[PDB]
Amino acid sequence: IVLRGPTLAPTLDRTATHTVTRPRALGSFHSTAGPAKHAASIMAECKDESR
Amino acid sequence: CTTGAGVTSGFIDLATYDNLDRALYGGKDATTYFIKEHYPVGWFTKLPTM
Repeated sequence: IVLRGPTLAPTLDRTATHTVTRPRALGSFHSTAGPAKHAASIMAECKDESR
Repeated sequence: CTTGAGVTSGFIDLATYDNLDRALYGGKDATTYFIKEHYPVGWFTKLPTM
């Protein structure tokens, strides 16, 4: 009778189970900030020519 | 690739955060959208009458 290496099929594991899909990592590179500021304009209360 | 804008390209907008955005948005007590608070109302019914 014919003799040969028996064929064994691996089993177990898990394929396409409980898809998560969360690989994103937040963060990027762009400009830092802007150094801008302003004062409260200029007030003027003067009349009568007090020298 | 031009087809990668499915979920990306919004991270740059989120990261574009400054002092004006601090003053306007954010905060421990700041409310958020996508959330609605439900409160009970009275129980009643209506119908037309002669």
